[PDB]
Amino acid sequence: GNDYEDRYYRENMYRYPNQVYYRPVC
Repeated sequence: GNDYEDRYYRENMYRYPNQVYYRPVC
């Protein structure tokens, strides 16, 4: 719907190989 939710989520790439999260995020 909204490009913020859309981009919110498209940000799921941050959910992907998150630059350190090695995925766990901690």
